[PDB]
Amino acid sequence: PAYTNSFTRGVYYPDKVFRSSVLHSTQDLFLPFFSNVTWFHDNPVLPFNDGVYFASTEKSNIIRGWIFGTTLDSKTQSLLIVNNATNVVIKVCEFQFCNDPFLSEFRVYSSANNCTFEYVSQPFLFKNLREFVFKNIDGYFKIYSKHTPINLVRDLPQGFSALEPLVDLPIGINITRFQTLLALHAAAYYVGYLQPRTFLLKYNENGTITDAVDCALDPLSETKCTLKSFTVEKGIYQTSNFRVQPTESIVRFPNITNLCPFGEVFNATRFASVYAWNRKRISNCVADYSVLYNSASFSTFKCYGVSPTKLNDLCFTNVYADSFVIRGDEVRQIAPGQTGKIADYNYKLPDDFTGCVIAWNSNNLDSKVGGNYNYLYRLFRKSNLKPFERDISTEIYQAGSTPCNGVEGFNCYFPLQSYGFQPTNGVGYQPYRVVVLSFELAPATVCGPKKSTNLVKNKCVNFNFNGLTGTGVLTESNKKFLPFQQFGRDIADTTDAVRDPQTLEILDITPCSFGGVSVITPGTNTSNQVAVLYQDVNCTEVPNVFQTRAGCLIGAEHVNNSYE
Amino acid sequence: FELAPATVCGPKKSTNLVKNKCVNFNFNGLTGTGVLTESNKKFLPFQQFGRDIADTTDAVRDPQTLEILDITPCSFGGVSVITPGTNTSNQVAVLY
Amino acid sequence: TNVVIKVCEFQFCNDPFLSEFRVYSSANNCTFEYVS
Amino acid sequence: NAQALNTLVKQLSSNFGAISSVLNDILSRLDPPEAEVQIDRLITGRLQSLQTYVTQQLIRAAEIRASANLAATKMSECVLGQSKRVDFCGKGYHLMSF
Amino acid sequence: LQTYVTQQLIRAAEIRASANLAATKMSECVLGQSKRVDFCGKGYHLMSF
Amino acid sequence: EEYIAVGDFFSTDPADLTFKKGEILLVIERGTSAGDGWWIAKDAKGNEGLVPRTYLEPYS
Ligand SMILES: *[C@@H]1O[C@H](CO)[C@@H](O)[C@H](O)[C@H]1NC(C)=O
Ligand SMILES: *[C@@H]1O[C@H](CO)[C@@H](O)[C@H](O)[C@H]1NC(C)=O
Ligand SMILES: *[C@@H]1O[C@H](CO)[C@@H](O)[C@H](O)[C@H]1NC(C)=O
Ligand SMILES: *[C@@H]1O[C@H](CO)[C@@H](O)[C@H](O)[C@H]1NC(C)=O
Ligand SMILES: *[C@@H]1O[C@H](CO)[C@@H](O)[C@H](O)[C@H]1NC(C)=O
Ligand SMILES: *[C@@H]1O[C@H](CO)[C@@H](O)[C@H](O)[C@H]1NC(C)=O
Ligand SMILES: *[C@@H]1O[C@H](CO)[C@@H](O)[C@H](O)[C@H]1NC(C)=O
Ligand SMILES: *[C@@H]1O[C@H](CO)[C@@H](O)[C@H](O)[C@H]1NC(C)=O
Ligand SMILES: *[C@@H]1O[C@H](CO)[C@@H](O)[C@H](O)[C@H]1NC(C)=O
Ligand SMILES: *[C@@H]1O[C@H](CO)[C@@H](O)[C@H](O)[C@H]1NC(C)=O
Ligand SMILES: *[C@@H]1O[C@H](CO)[C@@H](O)[C@H](O)[C@H]1NC(C)=O
Ligand SMILES: *[C@@H]1O[C@H](CO)[C@@H](O)[C@H](O)[C@H]1NC(C)=O
Repeated sequence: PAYTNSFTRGVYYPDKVFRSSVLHSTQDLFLPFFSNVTWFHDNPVLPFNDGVYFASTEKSNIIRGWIFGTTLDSKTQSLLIVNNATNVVIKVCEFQFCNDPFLSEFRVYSSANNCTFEYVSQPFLFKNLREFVFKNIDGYFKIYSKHTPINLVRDLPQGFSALEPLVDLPIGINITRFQTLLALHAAAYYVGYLQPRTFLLKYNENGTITDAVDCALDPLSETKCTLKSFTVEKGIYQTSNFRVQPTESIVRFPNITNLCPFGEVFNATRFASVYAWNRKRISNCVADYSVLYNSASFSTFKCYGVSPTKLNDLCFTNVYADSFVIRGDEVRQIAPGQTGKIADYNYKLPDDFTGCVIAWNSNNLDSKVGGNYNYLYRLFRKSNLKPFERDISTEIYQAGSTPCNGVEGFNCYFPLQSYGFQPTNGVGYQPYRVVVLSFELAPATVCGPKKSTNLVKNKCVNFNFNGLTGTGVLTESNKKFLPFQQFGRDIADTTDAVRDPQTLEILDITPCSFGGVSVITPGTNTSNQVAVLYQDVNCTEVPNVFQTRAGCLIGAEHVNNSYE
Repeated sequence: FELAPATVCGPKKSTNLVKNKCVNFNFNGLTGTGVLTESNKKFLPFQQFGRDIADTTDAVRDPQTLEILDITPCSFGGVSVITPGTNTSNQVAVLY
Repeated sequence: TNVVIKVCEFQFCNDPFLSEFRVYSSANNCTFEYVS
Repeated sequence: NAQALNTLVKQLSSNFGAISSVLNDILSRLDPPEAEVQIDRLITGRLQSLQTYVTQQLIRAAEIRASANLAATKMSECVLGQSKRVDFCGKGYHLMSF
Repeated sequence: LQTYVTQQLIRAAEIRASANLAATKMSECVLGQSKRVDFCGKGYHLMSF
Repeated sequence: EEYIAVGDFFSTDPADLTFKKGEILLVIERGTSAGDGWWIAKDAKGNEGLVPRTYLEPYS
């Protein structure tokens, strides 16, 4: 809103050092020359954004201070600065916000409770043009000022003005936004911003900054910083380099997800009991765990020693799966370090089990009228079961000392008993279909399907093929690859050709455009115009344009006539 | 006492100065070794020290006196020996 | 017609040969299986 | 000249005491607080390789300049005119050079 | 070792320059007469061995 | 009695907490009557939930 052009103002002494008749380049927060500056003539809140440049118009005294802080409310302490032409008050107290704060004076004072830091100082100072630069770095708040009587009050006068530091304050809290203060009894001021921009400063005999240039504004000023001079002679100078960044970052992988069915172990009609749990080997097949997360059917999908997110990018071999029937009430027994009846005599999970347990209700299929007496379990055992062991035996328990000779008695206690799963059983007694997956680390582990991002051509695009990755432009290739190659290296171990196995079509790979940018000038005093030269780059993506055998240059017109 | 930036401590030592002698100096923040002498250059009221080329400090304004002084490294270099030959003679002349 | 890869527990034979599949001494406790 | 550029490329593949010869792997599977340790031994090795190439390049540049000056001298005498000095341009009494 | 090779090259280069100069003196001042003045011995050079 | 988790466990169940290696937790009463082999412990945010008994080890 009502932007204005800051021609040259926005410079300050970067430090308290003295330099005489020497040009020094400093990297610090600065306001770029000819940068748009917000103008208000009206007093809304403005963000800080790591440095604020302020400039008040002449013939005015409405501005009397600024308020800095993070929230300017009762939550966080905020910095308050007020000047009454005779003293400056610096409060870091707990002050509330105001709809339209102003000054009759001292109206901005909302709340002074819980004052943390207190500081008081003396005031600093056709009429004077006030310029101020405010920054907060390393917990120190620095104040700069300079009054220059000038004309053309409507806009910012041209010329030069070096801002000097006055006060250092150790505030130490983060500041994100501020608010100017006006006295009601409309003034015009400009608000700028600073960023880590590099300038070159010129020091005279008296060590006063008389002029400066920006190192990223225009090619002419680009050369000055690297040459450490203001008057670059007639010639060609290389100032910096350039390249092209990746855009899409595609990835290609093998025709995939075709392998490894799990319905035969997850959705099979028949499952074994807990006393006869099966252990089928699962290896060298591509398992997709994502579909399990959104199944919306599991009830005890718990992972031990692994997280659902991190088991896809990395995976382990030895994917033995155990399937058995467990009643709802005793599902919790199946866990590492968990003991009980089923966990002790039927299926014991060893400690540090890097796997997950998946269970879901099976009322509609794993139940029948009159009781499903088809699933059995081991109720008694002489000794605790070793973890990951299946004990298929008809030996009966020995409660007392009298041996049992196969005839059941008062101390034989035939361990094998059949479960009862009626359709009307309670939720706790419902038979929940449960499977267990174990993972441990044989080489060549097999994981889930990859990204398969769609490709792109004739663009500097990052690529991460199977095992190999790089950044370069992808284009068609006339070369022929034998059926047992995935990529090719031109010379000196440099990949230049990769065949995407999905499409089965060899493609050339080349690094995208880069090199050193050069500036052509006829002399600082002779003229001002300059031309930018790019070396060995197809002149279609660099930014009068003329293409030459040494790349294309901008700022010159081709002439058929030949001169010296 | 607990740890806002810019902590403030006990008063500084502020010892006296010496001129025209290779002497270590430790001002408020900066320190070094060199000869201190009067200077003709004038500092603006907001500088503390000055450097000329390649980050070489040469002028320091002592806060205690508010006066500007020149700083130069004291004499050093290579010492050479002049001889006319071991057999020709024995006396030698030192060269600085 | 096919190639069978057994990493199973196979015993040694005095003169293994193939009528075929005569070399099959023991396939108990199969660890890894692969067919191509 | 070709091998001097060529030999530089292989230096990128040199480990220089690091577990990997590529920057991406170092930035991926190393803890950043200690990742720079492997980088530092790699930058020094790569910097050393570049130093040799430039220094070696300068040696040849001086040799070429000496050859160029000699070629210019032969241009000055044995092309632009007749070289009275003996055995300076072709064995025997010199007449001219093309 | 880096310094030794680099120093050796510098010495090798100037020796080669000296060798070329020596070869030049052979061509003019030995195989013939050097009309150019003060190139081989002070005074009007006749010949050399 | 502070307890340290030796590894990372994932929980789907709304009754349960998320912990990682090095996390500090406070032990609660041993009234394990809701389910066998289930322990309750507090987390950094204070939320309470059932966690595996073997997921924790006695500190020393
Ligand atoms: C500055 O603002 C004017 C008007 O809003 C606009 O035309 C111009 O493009 C802006 N320039 C920059 C560099 O923001
Ligand atoms: C003041 O604010 C601090 C913020 O940390 C708080 O600890 C303290 O209790 C407060 N005291 C009063 C009197 O509001
Ligand atoms: C400022 O922000 C940083 C960024 O994380 C934070 O660490 C610090 O605690 C913040 N300090 C204040 C006073 O807001
Ligand atoms: C330096 O200051 C002196 C007096 O303070 C003045 O006479 C002289 O003109 C000034 N020179 C420059 C280049 O500012
Ligand atoms: C099993 O069937 C359910 C219901 O159709 C389905 O959501 C799930 O993906 C299936 N799982 C497998 C491994 O077939
Ligand atoms: C696999 O090849 C078929 C054959 O045309 C193709 O339709 C399909 O898109 C390919 N799949 C992938 C993932 O590339
Ligand atoms: C620019 O400076 C050069 C160098 O002194 C001089 O030869 C030339 O005439 C000057 N041109 C103008 C327009 O001042
Ligand atoms: C630059 O690229 C365009 C295609 O974008 C091509 O037509 C043109 O021939 C290229 N120029 C050179 C010099 O290769
Ligand atoms: C210069 O040469 C180009 C190429 O032949 C031709 O098209 C053009 O008409 C000529 N004249 C000018 C003024 O460019
Ligand atoms: C310090 O300031 C006082 C102020 O009166 C002055 O008298 C004294 O001379 C000053 N110290 C020095 C070393 O000049
Ligand atoms: C010293 O030795 C040198 C070298 O042999 C010789 O020229 C000179 O005459 C000698 N002087 C005396 C006094 O022996
Ligand atoms: C099969 O061999 C493994 C080898 O570790 C052994 O642990 C297991 O008990 C064996 N099982 C049978 C039935 O032979």
